[PDB]
Amino acid sequence: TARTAPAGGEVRHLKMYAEKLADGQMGYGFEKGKASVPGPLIEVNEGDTLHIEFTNTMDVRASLHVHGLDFEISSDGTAMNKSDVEPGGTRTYTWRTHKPGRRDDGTWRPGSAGYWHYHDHVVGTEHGTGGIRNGLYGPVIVRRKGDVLPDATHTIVFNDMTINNRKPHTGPDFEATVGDRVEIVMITHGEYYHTFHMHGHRWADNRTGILTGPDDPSRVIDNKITGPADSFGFQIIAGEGVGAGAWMYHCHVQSHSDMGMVGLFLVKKPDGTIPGYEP
Amino acid sequence: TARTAPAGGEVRHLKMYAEKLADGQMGYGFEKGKASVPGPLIEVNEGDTLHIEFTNTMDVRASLHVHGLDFEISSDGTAMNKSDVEPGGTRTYTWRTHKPGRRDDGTWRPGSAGYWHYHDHVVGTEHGTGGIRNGLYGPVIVRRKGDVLPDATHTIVFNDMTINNRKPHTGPDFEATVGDRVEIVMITHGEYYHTFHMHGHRWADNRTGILTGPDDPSRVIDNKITGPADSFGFQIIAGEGVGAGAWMYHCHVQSHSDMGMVGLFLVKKPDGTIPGYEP
Amino acid sequence: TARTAPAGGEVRHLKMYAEKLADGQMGYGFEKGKASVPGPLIEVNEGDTLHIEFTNTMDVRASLHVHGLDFEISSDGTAMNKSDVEPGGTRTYTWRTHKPGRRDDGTWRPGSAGYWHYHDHVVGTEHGTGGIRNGLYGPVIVRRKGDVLPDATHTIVFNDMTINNRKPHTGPDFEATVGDRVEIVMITHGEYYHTFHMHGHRWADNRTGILTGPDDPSRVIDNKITGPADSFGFQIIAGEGVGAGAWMYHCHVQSHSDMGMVGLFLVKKPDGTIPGYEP
Ligand SMILES: [Cu+2]
Ligand SMILES: [Cu+2]
Ligand SMILES: [Cu+2]
Ligand SMILES: [Cu+2]
Ligand SMILES: [Cu+2]
Ligand SMILES: [Cu+2]
Ligand SMILES: [Cu+2]
Ligand SMILES: [Cu+2]
Ligand SMILES: [Cu+2]
Ligand SMILES: [Cu+2]
Ligand SMILES: [Cu+2]
Ligand SMILES: [Cu+2]
Ligand SMILES: [O]
Ligand SMILES: [O]
Ligand SMILES: [O]
Repeated sequence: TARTAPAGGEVRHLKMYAEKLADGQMGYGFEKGKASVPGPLIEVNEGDTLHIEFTNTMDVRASLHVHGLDFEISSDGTAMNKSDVEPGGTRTYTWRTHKPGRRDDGTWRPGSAGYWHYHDHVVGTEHGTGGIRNGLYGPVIVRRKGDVLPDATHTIVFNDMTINNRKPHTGPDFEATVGDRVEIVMITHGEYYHTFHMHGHRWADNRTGILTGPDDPSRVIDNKITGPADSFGFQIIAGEGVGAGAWMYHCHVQSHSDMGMVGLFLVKKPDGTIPGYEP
Repeated sequence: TARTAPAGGEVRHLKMYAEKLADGQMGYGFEKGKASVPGPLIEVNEGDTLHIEFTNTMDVRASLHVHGLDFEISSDGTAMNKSDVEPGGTRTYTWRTHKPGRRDDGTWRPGSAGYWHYHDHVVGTEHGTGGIRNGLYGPVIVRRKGDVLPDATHTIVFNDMTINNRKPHTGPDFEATVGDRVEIVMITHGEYYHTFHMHGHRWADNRTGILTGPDDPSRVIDNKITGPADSFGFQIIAGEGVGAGAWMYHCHVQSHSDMGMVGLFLVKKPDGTIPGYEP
Repeated sequence: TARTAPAGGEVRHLKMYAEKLADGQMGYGFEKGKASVPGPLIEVNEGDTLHIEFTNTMDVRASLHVHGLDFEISSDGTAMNKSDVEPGGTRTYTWRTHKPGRRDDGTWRPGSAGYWHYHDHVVGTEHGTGGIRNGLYGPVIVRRKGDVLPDATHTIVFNDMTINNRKPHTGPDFEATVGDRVEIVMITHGEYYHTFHMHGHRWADNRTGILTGPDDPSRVIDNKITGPADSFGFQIIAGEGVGAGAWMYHCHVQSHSDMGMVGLFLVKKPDGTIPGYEP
């Protein structure tokens, strides 16, 4: 009954922009004037190739750098390799992915599938400390053939003392209906360690956050320590075994949650009601 | 020979209290005047339901909030849900648990088993920063049918710069005899990251701390980074392959151990002696 | 065709020294006057016993303490057990290791294989805060029968705000040719949490950094949070699917990389050239 990922690989083309935003932040977008923080999700299947035509519309040098995926040195997007982009410039980055498989020597090649991310490597400092602070980051998902696909995917980025660069105590909030298969991509950036926590839900601490069967010994968790550039993801069944509610998620570092690193996973009945909860 | 957990689920009733202590701290107990920090261990089998008649005996609002287990929103113990308890009041919290199994859609449902914990979510702040600092935390274990049961279970909580809210350099110490199966439940709370370390012993970094057989690829470790609200647990054979001794456990963050986050795992010969140890 | 580890255990002997260095650092060596920071790599097979004749050539007390391996209390290298070594002194430390297997009771005993380390436990403080800060640390590898052996092993230690006690922005750098099987042993020490990252390469988050086959659910990563005394290790195929290049590795905690916790993994073509780069 559950929707499943197909095999790659297709060659895919895509435009991407970096824009400085009116409030001082910086964001990526698939369309000029539609930059967001986090940047848009890129999802591919193992084997796919992605050619990203990237345009830097800003007054400063900027780049696109990615985790996990196969790229040649000319596409790591760092200053050292002159792989970043001049103001007003355009460059085509190529990301590639591969399936797992046996090497000639008999060992097993891992394969690209997982929850990754992309970000700037050049604004502010040669490690993109400025870019990253301002919002130049976004999620990437590489699916393995056979992976369980969600109804929806949300991205939660712990960037310094903010969630998704939002002001303290301003979410983001997410909504689902009891029974929705919800996917979270959880990314951390900046200076601090954090512990991501979801009330009422839990996942497996492995590649997919799901257990394929009774033989997987991965810890089942609802809390997880994370540091800069760490990424993981998982799927849950909204309100499974617990019912509808305004379920908090937050960083569990005590002063962080006290100072606003909090949001709500709003799980609704088919009638839209949530027990407790107003606003 | 090794005793294993049975199947649930029974419906179990329990009473619990929150008390302010003479010394300014706060603790939970199963009986009034027998509060402890950490609180008493709650251990159940997958499928069990637990109804906790909880009384807040303090002058401030307080709550019980649990990780991992199934509870409806009315039992999350947060202020927002009006799920906490007035001074002098009594509420019944329900914790449910479930076995893993196949969902209608063919996917695999995780199951409650693991090393979890409970704590206050309301004293001092809406995240229980005061509650937690003062001592309102305790361990929870949910067993899977077939899990290996220990001789004893000890709880070690790294709460800010303390172990079990104790003064620097005052343990706690634990005693065992060479050959004893010892379970540790290891929980972290507060502001800081820590690294838990035990001399002379090691465990698997998975759900149970134990490898089922030769196919489990989990790292075997004796050191592990933890943050606020992380919980894990494991079993070791006291002095297995290493003999009797005063084996330290400590946080390995250098200034933390220097400033007192240290205790002793006292493994004795059957005669009661420990090589190279006092007093 | 991939070279694999044999079964132990042989009884092995080894001399090791602690020396104060001209610039005020402290290091271990296998030979007096050839001390290094990190200390030299110790590699054994499961079942091997290692007798280390350790001489302290400094004016302060010092010891050798190891993680993970089997040692009796008389070889834990701590002051409390009078297991450290007086100035000019010599002591023989014994490290044993064991294969995994079935216990009498039917459970599975874990086995020593993994990425470990050794360090001083006595210089500066009873926890070796001075020793460790000055450079008294080195790696240990214990192989399981059948483990894949690399072309080379490099040791990367994040010690406080340094890599291998080096000056900010001075590497170390490592060189390989596309296709070389490169093993990293990654160790962390001191006060700080860190986040290890390699551009262009990835590994499995398990014991060996390698997936055995398609049944292993371990997250494949290129980024990893670590704390004091954490050790892990992995194997990668240099430039696998990405080609030649000056691939950065660094701590990804933004101020850390900015302030110099950066190195280069120089993957060369057979001709010696690196696209980039250049000297
Ligand atoms: Cu980088
Ligand atoms: Cu945080
Ligand atoms: Cu919670
Ligand atoms: Cu990065
Ligand atoms: Cu909470
Ligand atoms: Cu600590
Ligand atoms: Cu140790
Ligand atoms: Cu909590
Ligand atoms: Cu120690
Ligand atoms: Cu760092
Ligand atoms: Cu990177
Ligand atoms: Cu240590
Ligand atoms: O990066
Ligand atoms: O929580
Ligand atoms: O240690």
